[PDB]
Amino acid sequence: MSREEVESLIQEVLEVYPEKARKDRNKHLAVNDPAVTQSKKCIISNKKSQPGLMTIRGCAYAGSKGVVWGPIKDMIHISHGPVGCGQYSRAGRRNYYIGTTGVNAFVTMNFTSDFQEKDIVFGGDKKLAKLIDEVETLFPLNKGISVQSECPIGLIGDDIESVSKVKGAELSKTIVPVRCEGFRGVSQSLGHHIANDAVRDWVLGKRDEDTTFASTPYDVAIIGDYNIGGDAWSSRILLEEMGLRCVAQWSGDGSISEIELTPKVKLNLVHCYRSMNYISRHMEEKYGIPWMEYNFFGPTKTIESLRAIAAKFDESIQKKCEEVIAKYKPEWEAVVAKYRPRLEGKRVMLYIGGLRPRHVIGAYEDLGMEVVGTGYEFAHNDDYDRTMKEMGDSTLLYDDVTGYEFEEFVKRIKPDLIGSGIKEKFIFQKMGIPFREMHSWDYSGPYHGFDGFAIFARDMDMTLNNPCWKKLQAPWE
Amino acid sequence: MSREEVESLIQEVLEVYPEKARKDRNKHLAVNDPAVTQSKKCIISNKKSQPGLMTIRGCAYAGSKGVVWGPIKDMIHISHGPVGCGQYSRAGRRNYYIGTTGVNAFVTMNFTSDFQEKDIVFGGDKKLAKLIDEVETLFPLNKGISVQSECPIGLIGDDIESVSKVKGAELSKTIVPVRCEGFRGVSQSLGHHIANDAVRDWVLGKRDEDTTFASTPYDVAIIGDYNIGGDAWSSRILLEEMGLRCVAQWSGDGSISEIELTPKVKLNLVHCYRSMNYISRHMEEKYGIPWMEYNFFGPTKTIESLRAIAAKFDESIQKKCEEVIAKYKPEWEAVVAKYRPRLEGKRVMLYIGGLRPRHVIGAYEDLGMEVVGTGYEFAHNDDYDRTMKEMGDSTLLYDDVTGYEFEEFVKRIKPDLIGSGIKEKFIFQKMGIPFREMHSWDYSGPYHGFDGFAIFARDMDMTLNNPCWKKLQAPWE
Amino acid sequence: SQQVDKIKASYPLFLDQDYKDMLAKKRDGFEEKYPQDKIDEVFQWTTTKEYQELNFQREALTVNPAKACQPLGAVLCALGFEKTMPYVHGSQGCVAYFRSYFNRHFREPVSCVSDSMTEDAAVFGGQQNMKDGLQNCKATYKPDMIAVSTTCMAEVIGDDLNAFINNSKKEGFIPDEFPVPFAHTPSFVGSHVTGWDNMFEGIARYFTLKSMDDKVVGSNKKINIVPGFETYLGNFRVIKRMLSEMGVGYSLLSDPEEVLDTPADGQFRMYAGGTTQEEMKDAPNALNTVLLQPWHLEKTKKFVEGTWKHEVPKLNIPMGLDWTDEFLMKVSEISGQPIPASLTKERGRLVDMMTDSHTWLHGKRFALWGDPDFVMGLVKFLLELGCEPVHILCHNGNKRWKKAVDAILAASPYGKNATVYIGKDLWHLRSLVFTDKPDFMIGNSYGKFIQRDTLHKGKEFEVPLIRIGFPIFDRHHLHRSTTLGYEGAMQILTTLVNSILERLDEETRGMQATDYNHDLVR
Amino acid sequence: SQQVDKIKASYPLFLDQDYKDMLAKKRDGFEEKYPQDKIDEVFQWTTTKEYQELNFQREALTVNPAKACQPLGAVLCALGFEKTMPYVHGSQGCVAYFRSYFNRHFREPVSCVSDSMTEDAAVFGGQQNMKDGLQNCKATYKPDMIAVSTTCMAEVIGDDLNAFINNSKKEGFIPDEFPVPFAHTPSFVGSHVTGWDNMFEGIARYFTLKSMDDKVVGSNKKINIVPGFETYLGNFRVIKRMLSEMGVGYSLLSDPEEVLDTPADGQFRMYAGGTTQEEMKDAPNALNTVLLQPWHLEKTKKFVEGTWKHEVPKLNIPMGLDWTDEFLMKVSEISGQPIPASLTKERGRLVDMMTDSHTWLHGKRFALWGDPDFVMGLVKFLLELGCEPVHILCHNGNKRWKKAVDAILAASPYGKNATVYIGKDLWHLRSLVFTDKPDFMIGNSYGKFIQRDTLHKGKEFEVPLIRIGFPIFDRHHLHRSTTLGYEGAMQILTTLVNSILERLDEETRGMQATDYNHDLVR
Ligand code: ICS
Ligand code: CLF
Ligand code: CLF
Ligand SMILES: [Fe+3]
Ligand SMILES: [Fe+3]
Repeated sequence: MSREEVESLIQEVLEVYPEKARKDRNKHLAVNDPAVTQSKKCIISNKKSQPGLMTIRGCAYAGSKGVVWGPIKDMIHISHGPVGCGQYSRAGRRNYYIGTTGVNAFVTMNFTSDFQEKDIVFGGDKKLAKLIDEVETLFPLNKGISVQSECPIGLIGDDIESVSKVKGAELSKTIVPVRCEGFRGVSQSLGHHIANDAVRDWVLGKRDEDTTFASTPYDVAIIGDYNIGGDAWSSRILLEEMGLRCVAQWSGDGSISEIELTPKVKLNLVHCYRSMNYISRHMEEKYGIPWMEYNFFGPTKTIESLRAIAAKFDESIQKKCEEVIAKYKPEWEAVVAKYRPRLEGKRVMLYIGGLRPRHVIGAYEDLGMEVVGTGYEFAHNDDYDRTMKEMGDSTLLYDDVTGYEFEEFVKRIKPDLIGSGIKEKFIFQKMGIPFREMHSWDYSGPYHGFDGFAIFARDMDMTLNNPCWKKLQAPWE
Repeated sequence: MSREEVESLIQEVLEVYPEKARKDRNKHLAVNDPAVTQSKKCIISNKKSQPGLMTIRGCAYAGSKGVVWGPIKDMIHISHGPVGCGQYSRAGRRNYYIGTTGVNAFVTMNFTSDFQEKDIVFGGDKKLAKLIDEVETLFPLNKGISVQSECPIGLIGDDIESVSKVKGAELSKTIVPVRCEGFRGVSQSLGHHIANDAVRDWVLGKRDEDTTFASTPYDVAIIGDYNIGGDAWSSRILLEEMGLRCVAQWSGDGSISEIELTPKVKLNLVHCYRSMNYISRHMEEKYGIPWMEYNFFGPTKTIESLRAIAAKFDESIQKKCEEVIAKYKPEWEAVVAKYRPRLEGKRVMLYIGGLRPRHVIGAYEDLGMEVVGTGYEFAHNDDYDRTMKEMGDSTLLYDDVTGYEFEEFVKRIKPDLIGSGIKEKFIFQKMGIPFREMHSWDYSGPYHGFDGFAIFARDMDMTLNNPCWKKLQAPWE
Repeated sequence: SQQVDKIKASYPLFLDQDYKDMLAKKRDGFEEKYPQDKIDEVFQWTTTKEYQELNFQREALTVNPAKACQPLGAVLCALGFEKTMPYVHGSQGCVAYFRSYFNRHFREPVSCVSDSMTEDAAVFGGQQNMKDGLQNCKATYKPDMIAVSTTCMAEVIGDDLNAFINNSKKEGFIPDEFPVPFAHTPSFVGSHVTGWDNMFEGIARYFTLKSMDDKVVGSNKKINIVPGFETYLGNFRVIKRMLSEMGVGYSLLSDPEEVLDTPADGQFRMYAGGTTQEEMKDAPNALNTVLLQPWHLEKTKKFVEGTWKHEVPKLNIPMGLDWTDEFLMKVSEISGQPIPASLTKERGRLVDMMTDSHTWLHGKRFALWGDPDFVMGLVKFLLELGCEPVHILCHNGNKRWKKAVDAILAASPYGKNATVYIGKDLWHLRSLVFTDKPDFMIGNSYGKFIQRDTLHKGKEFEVPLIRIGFPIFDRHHLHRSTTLGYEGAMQILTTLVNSILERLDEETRGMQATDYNHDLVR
Repeated sequence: SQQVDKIKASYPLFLDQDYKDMLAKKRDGFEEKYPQDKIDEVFQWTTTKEYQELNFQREALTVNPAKACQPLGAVLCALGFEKTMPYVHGSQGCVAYFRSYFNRHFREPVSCVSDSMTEDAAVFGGQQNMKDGLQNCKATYKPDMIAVSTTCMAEVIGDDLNAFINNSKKEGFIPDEFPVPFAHTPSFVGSHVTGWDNMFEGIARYFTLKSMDDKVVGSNKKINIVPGFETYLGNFRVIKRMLSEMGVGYSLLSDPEEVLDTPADGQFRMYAGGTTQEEMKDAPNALNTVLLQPWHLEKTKKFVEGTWKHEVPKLNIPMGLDWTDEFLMKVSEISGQPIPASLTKERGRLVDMMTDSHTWLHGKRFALWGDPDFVMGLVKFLLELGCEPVHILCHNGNKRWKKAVDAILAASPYGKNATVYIGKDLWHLRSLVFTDKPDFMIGNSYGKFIQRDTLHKGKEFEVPLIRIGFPIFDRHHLHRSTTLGYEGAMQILTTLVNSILERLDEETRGMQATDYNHDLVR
C-alpha cells in the first residue's frame, strides 16, 4: 500500500544530511514487509549514533542504574562520581514499590559520592570506603549496596571491585560493583547487559547451597517487569488468580531476597525480553529453569499469554485460567463497547526503546486503531524480527531516529496520535497532534492486564478526542 | 498636654463645616479634665448624626441581631426583610461558640425571608408563618426562633408579634419577635435596648415556676461578654479557679437554657455595661439579684476585679482568689518584662463604640503606654462619666467622630498607634501609622484575662515595631 | 497559662486540658445540649436525598444566600468616577455595612456617606436630610460629583430623588451647576448587579439626555467600554492593556481601579483616577458601546441603544478562549483596526498551557456559583478545558439566562450531566454536593463552611473549595487576580490544575499506605 | 476489577481489597521484610538529635543533593542567543538527561546535541567526533551559532576544545567565519550556575576579545544586563518592562524567554528570540554592565572589568523592597533617566500589601534552600516582612557568600535564630526540620518528600512545602511566575500569606473540635 511513496519520503528526508551521515542513516530506515522474517536484510540496529544529529538514546548508566538496579527497594544504590547523574535520574521513572522510604526503602532517593577535583585527581576508593561506612551507620536497615559507576570511574583508574569485596567481607554485607560507565556501548542496552552480569556474579548465587525454601510445582518468577504505574501488580494478581505462586518479580517492587530465591522457581515469565533475556538464558543454562515470553497489553494478548502459561502447567491451572478469562471478559468487553467507536480508524506512530513499540500494538488494535509507523531507540535485530510479523504491510520502521527525521515523517504521514518520550511530547503538541508519553504513561496507569486496559482506553480517548486540538488556529488567521 | 492647643485645634478642625453642622459637632468634642465627674457639662452624646459627614455608627438591627441575639448558638435568628441585611452581618463578628453548625448551632448561618416586591406590597406575615414551618422542618434540633425586624417591617405595618404568638402556641416553640428596625434610634444602642426588652418579655421568665435547678451560694452569671475570639472563655476559667460556678454566659457561646437559668444565680457580673445594664437592672428589681461591673483587660484591672468579686462571698472564695493571683503573677510579670521595654512611652488614640475605649486603657498603661485621645460611637453620658476619671489631663475626647475630624486629629496629634474598626484601618495604614482593630482584635486574641494579656502585648508589639512602617518613603524622594 | 516564649492565640490555646475540662463542665451543666448520638443522626439525615427533597421544596425560607442588595452595586458603580462621593439616601446602618463589606473584600479604604434618616423622616420623608447631607458632604469632602442611591427605607416611603435634589438646588444648599445624578435602588428588587446597572444608567442619563442635539455617532473614533459590577482590578487592567495593544481608542466608563489600589506612601487619597465628566459627556460621540457583562446591564443597554443610537454588539463576557476571540474580532471590526501579533502569541501560549494540563483537567466535576455573567463565562471555559460542570448555581439569575446557559451546555458533550439552578441558595448547594458529589467547588468564601460540613462526613466525601468570585474574605490580595481575556484564562487554568495536583499530593502523602503514587513529576 | 463508568488509576485502584491481599501475601511470603515495630523504631531514631549529630558528621556520602552539574547551566545559557544550537562535547546520556530535565521543568521543547563520544574516544580523543558533529548539526538544524560545552568525559580525557574547533574549520567541516564559541564546563567543579557563567564568559570572549581597538565605553547609550542562571520567564519580562518604563536603553545578553515560551499554533519553532550576535559585538560600547546574579557570575565580572573596562556596580539581586530600590537607583545614576511615577506607585502598592499582611506574616519560621543569589535575596525579603529564617541551606554556596549572608542576618533582629549551611544536602535539612521544626519550607519539588516524612511523624509535626525555586516538577506553569522586583515581591508575598492562611484553615476545619476559630474573614 503506497510502499514506493514511503520509500520516496525516506529519500527526501535523507537528502538533507552530509554523505557519511546519509549513508549511515539510510540503513536504519525501512518499509515493513510482514512476509520478511530476517530483519537484518532491511534494517540495521545496535550501532553508534551519528554525532550532532540530536538522538534520543541514553547511556549505559541509565540502562543499569535507572532501569535494572533502581527498582530494587531494600538496597541502597550509590551513584559513584559527580553529582549530575543521580540528580537527573532521581525519581524520574515511575517504578512503584511498597515501603517506608528512608527506613527500609530507598528507590526515590539519590545516594551519590559527588566527586570534586581532588577525587578526580587522586582517585576515590578511600572516599568510597568512607561512604560505605557512613551508609552503614545512617541506614542500618538496608539489605545491600550497589555501586553504579559513572564516566570518570572508568576514565580514571578506580578499582571498585576490590573495595566492594573488602568492605563486604568486613561488614558481612552484599556490595555489588557495576561498571556502567556512560561511554560504554551505544545506548542503554549494554547497561542492561552489565546489570544482568552483575546480578549473576554477585547476587543470584547466595542461596545456591540453601534448601530451606519450600517450593511448589506452581512457582514462577516475573522477569523484566518494573511496575511502571503499578503495571507488575496488575499482572501479578492475574497470575495469582490462575493458581500460580509468584516468588519474585524483576525488578519493580523487587527485593534482593526475591532475586536470591528466583533460582528455586519452576518457570520464568519474561516480560521485557531486551533487558532480561541475559539472566533468563543464564538461569536456563545453570539451573534448568525454562523461560517464556508473554504479553499483557490488551485483552487479546493477555488471554493468549494466560492460555500459553497455563498450558505450561497441569489441568487444574488451565481450568483456573478459563475461570479468570470468563470472569474478566465482561469488563473489557464493556471497555471496548464504550471506547472503540471513538477510536476506530485512527492512526498511530510510536517511538519507544527496546520492548514497547511492537509490544503494545495489540492493545491499539483491540481499540480498532492502526499503527502506521513504529521505532526503537536501542533495540536489536531480534526485536525487529518480532516486530515485522507484529506490524502490517508497507508500514514505517526506523531505528535510533533523529529529531529531524521523525518530525519530517510525522509531517508527511500525519498521524492522529504519537506515542513517545517527553523529549518529543511538547514538540508534537505544538505541532497540533495529540501525544501520549509511553515511558511514564503520562503519569497515569497501570496499563498491563485487564484492569490496565480500561485505563489505557480511557487515556487514549481523553487525549485523542480532546477539544483543545481544534483551537490552535486563531479565528482571524 | 497643652489644653489650649487642643482647644484651638478643635476650633480649626471645626471651621470647615457649615454653620448648623459646626454648632452641632462643637458639643461632641472635648478636652478631658479628670476632676470633672459630670460629662454633660463637658460633652454631649447619644444624639442623631449630622447627614453627609460619613459617620461610623451602625443601626438598631446591628445592635440587636448582630450583637445581642446572634451569639445565641442554639437558636435560629431570621433576618426578616430584604436580603442584604443578614448577608453583610453574616459571620462578621468573632463571637466564638462550641457546637455542630447546621445541626445544633446556627451562629455563622444566615437565615432570612428575602422579600421581593410582592412581599413589600402585600405584606409578609404569611411568608413568615410558612418560613417558621420550613425552619421547623429542616432544622429539628433548634431550641427557639428569633425574628429580627428590618426597616421595611416597621415601614409596612407587618404584625410579627401575632404571628410569633400563634406559631409558638402551635409548635410549642419559643418565638421571640424583635422590632429592631434600623431607622429606630440613632445607633446600635437602641438595638441593645430593644434586644434586652425582648429577652425580658419572651425568654427570661420561662422558668419562674420551675425550681428543679440545684443552686449554690457561689452562683454567678457573666453578662455582657460575647466571647470575641474566646474572650469570655478566658474569663470563665478565672472565675472557675476562684471557686465560683458560672450558670450562664451572655451571650457569646450562650444558650437559651442558660438565659432561662440566669434568674437563679446569686450575683450578676456585668462586663459590658452599655448593652446589658437594662436586663441587669430589671433582674435586680424583679428577682433581687445584685449586679456589679468588672474589668478583665490587663493584669491590674483583672486583679482588682477578682478581689472585688471575691469580696462579695465568704473567706474561702477570697483565699482561692489570692491563690489564683499568686499562680498567675509570674506569667504576666514575664509578659511585662518582655514587652514593656519595647512599648514604653508610646501614645495611642482609640475610637470604639461603647465601654471598650475605657476598659482597654488599663492594659495599655500596664505596658507603659499612654492614651492621648479616646472616643465613642454610641455611648451615653454615663459612659463618659466613667471614662473621664480614667484618662489623663488635657487628653482628647470625642463622640460619634466623623472621618474628616478623626483624620485631622490624627494628623495633628501624630500618635504612635491607633485602635479602631475596619473602616479606619486602611486609611491610617496608608498614612504610615500602625493600626490595631479593636473590635475583632485583628482576627486574633482573646485579650481578656491573664492569658489574653500575653496575646495583647504580643500583638501590640508586632504591629507597633513592624519594620514595614520604616519603608513608606521611597529612597529617591 | 501562657509561656512567654511561645504565646498561643485562641487556636490552639483553647485545646489545653483545663479549657477542655471547663467547656465540658459548662456543656454538661447548663447548656442542656442534645446527646451526641442524636446530633450525629441528624447530621447524617441532612446528608441524605430525602433531606434534599425537603430542602428543595422551600418557598419562604432562605438559608445562606449568594447575593447582596442594590445599593452595594450602586456604590461600586459610583466609585468608578473621578472625585465622586457615593451618597446613599436612607439609613446609616446600610452605609456602615457596605463600607465594612467592601473593606473586607478589597482591603482598602472605601468612602460613602449617608443622610441618616430616622423615624422623623420615616413619618415626614427626607427632604431636610437630603438638603443638609448634600451641603455637608460638599463642604466637608469636596467632591466634584455626588451620586445618589437609596436604601429600602426611602424606597418604601417613596422619597422622590429628583424633586429632593431640585428643591435642594433652588434653595441654595448646593450650586445649580453641581452634578448630582441619582438612581432608585430598591433592595427588594434584583441584587447588587441591578443596583450597579441602575446607578450607571442614572449617571449616563444625567450627563447625556439633554445634550443629544450636537452629538454625532463615531465622531471621536473611540469605543465605549462599560465593565459592570467587577471586583477584580486585573480585569479592568487587562481590558485596557488589550485595547492599548491593538491601538484602539477607548473610553472606560466607571473605572474604579485607581481608587481601590492607592499606594501606601504616607498620605491618604480619598479620590484617585476614575471616569471624567468630560468622558461621560463625550460618550454619545463614540463609534459604539461594548457591555462586558450584558446579563446585568439591560437597562443601560436600552438607554444606550435608544438615546445614543449605538448598535450595541451581541457579545458574551470575554472569558475563556472562544469568547475572548469573538470580543477581539468584534473590536477589530468596529474600530477598523487589525489584531496585533502580541495578542496572537498570547492566545497561542494559552492554547499551549491547555494542551499541557489537559490530562489532569479532563473529566473533573465542578460545582460553582456567582453572578450570572461570571458563572456563564466560567462554565464556557470549563467546557473548553474538557471539564464537566455538574451543579451550576446562580441565586440572582433569571429564566432567559437559564435558557442561555442550557443552550451553551447542549453545544458540548461535557455538559450532559449539568443542571442549572436559579433562585437557589448555598444550603441547596450543600444538599447537592452531598447527594451528587463533585470533585471541586468554585465560588466565594461562603463555600468554606460547605467544605467543613463535607469533611465532617468523611475525608473521602470532602469537596475542596476554589476561591473565585466575590467576596473573598479569608485570603489576601486575590482581588488583584484576573478572569478576563487570555491572561484571566491562564490564571484560572493554573489555579484549577494546581488545586487538582495539590489535592492529589494530599491524598497520596501517607507513607507505605498511599505514597506509592506520590510521584515527583506530574 | 474496573467499573467502566468510573475507572480508577493506580490510586486508588491498588487500595482495593484483592490488591491489598496480594501485596500482603507477597510481603509476608517472599520479601523478608523487617517487622513493622523495628521500622517504626528506626524512623523515630532518624527523627532525633543523635541521628542529626551522626548525619552532620558525613564526609564522603551525599544524600539527596540540591545542585546539578555544569553543562546543564551551559546549555541554558547557550539557549539564550538568537538561532543558536547547544552542542555538548562528550557522551549522549548527559544530553538526554539535560533535555528531559529542562522539559519536565519548563514543559517546553529543549534542543541540544551531542557528538556521542564512546569507548573509542577514551583513547583517541574526540577530534573526529567534533568534526562530524559540527558538520552534521550545521547541515541538519541550520543554526547560526553553535555554543560548545563539555561533559565530564572529555574533561577527564583532557580534550582541547580550541584545537578541535580550529582543526574542524581548517579542514572544511564548517566555514571559517562561522561562529563557534566554546567553554570548558567540568562537572566536578562548582555546579550548574558555574556552567552558565563559563558558557557566557566563553561567548563574550569569542565575540569581543579580538575587536576592542575601536570600542568606546558608553557610545551606544545602553546598559548591559546579564541575568545569569534564571528559570523564571517572568523575571526576564519584568526586567525588560522596568527598564522600558524608565526609558533606559538596555541590552539583555542571553535572553531565552521567547524560545521557552513559544505558542502552540500548529508549527514547531526550534529557535525564537534570543540575543543577537550584533548585540554581543556591540556590548563593549555600553555605559556599564549590570550582573543580576553576581555570586555566580564572578568569571564574567572579571572578564567584563578587565576587557570591556566597565565599572560593574556592586549590586545585590533585585529581590525585595530595599534591593529593588538600590537596583533602580543605580540604573538611574548610570543612565541619567529619572525614576518614573509608575514605579513609585508600584513600590507603594507593594508596601500597602506588606502593611495588610504583616499581622499574619509576623514571626513565622522558615527553612529554605536554593541557589546562592536567590537564597540571599529571599532571606532579605523574609527579614523585610518580619519573618524569621531558621535553616538557610545552599549546597553550592561558598564561605564568602556565607559571610555575606551572616552579615545580612546580623543587620536585622529577625535573624537572631538563623543559621547558614553550605555544602549540606536535603538529608541534613530533613534532620534540621525534625529537630528544630520550622513553620514552613521554601524550596524546589525535592522538598515534598521531606514533608511526607514529617507527616509520618504526626500532623502536629508536619512542615508544609512552598515551591519557590528550581526545579518544580509536580506543579504546572509555575515557571511563568516572577520573583524579581516589586512584582516578584508582590507574588511571593501573596504566596506566603495565602499558604499560611490555607494551613490555618486546614488546622481549624474540625467540626465541634477546632472549628471555633474557622473564621470567615481573615
Ligand atoms: S526495560 Fe527498557 S525506554 Fe524494557 S530501558 Fe526503558 S520500563 Fe522503555 S520501552 Mo523508558 S526496553 Fe522498560 C523500557 Fe522498555 S525505561 Fe522503560 S519505558 S520495557
Ligand atoms: S553518559 Fe551517562 S549520564 Fe552522562 S556523565 Fe556519562 S554516565 Fe553520566 Fe552526570 S556528571 Fe554531568 S550528567 Fe554527564 S557531564 Fe559529568
Ligand atoms: S439601617 Fe440597619 S442595615 Fe440598613 S436596611 Fe435598615 S436595618 Fe438594614 Fe439590608 S436591605 Fe440593603 S442593607 Fe439597608 S438598603 Fe434595604
Ligand atoms: Fe490595602
Ligand atoms: Fe508548554
